Amino acid sequence: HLTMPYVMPGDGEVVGVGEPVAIRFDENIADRGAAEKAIKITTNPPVEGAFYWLNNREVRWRPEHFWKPGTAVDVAVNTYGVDLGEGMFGEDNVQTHFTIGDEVIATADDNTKILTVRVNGEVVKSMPTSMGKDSTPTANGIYIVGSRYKHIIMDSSTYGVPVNSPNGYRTDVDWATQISYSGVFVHSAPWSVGAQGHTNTSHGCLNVSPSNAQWFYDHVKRGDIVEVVNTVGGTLPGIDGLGDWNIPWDQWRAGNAK
Ligand SMILES: N[C@@H](CCC[C@@H]([NH3+])C(=O)O)C(=O)O
Repeated sequence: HLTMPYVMPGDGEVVGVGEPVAIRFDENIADRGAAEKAIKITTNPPVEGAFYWLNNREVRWRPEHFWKPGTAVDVAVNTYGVDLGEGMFGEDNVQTHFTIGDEVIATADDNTKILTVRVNGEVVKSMPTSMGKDSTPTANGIYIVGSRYKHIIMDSSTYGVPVNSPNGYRTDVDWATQISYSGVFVHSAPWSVGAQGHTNTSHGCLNVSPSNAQWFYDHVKRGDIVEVVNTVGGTLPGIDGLGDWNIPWDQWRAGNAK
């Protein structure tokens, strides 16, 4: 009958300007209002934010706009002695302190097929890219940078698409930076270097050159932003896991505690 909370980012991490506070619980939360009341967030410099639930075990908190660089954030999840709904009580209290780094926003514009990385507003890299072809397009919107892998296999069956089917794949890639839980990454794609900057050929990922992918891996960090614009796709879902910023502020602020 006890629930354990887990908070991210990790204690002492430096994260980008898009990183939300995330609190996950190992059990479904019956009284979201009680959970929100138990979570205290302090920021310096102080900024307004609000809670929004991504599913039955995970709540997020962010400001209306991306964090200012240098912001220090303290999170206190005080669920000991708190009835989180239906007599499920917090197993413990949990705290985290984190800081915001430089503002790094990389914009991939399907009109030019270039992914341009800006650091505190200045262009530092312009990479030709090949995004999702028209039958398997990359969604537009704001994506938060998640984990980074020097090598991994992306397998479409993770996402309910059989590897044997027309949009299926089981693909080894180097220098892969995850930007959605729906399976978009920026990664090395030596097989699409001809097409990069000209033609979209992927199932949704942002293919770039091996040197550009390794540069991205080396220089972009969790919470940095990639914004995709002008593709033939829809918009990344606000509840993706890394698509929080696609939910308009008025809806986020209003919340869904019920
Ligand atoms: N394999 C393609 C893109 C990955 C597919 C992914 N975005 C998805 O959500 O289906 C490529 O990298 O060339």
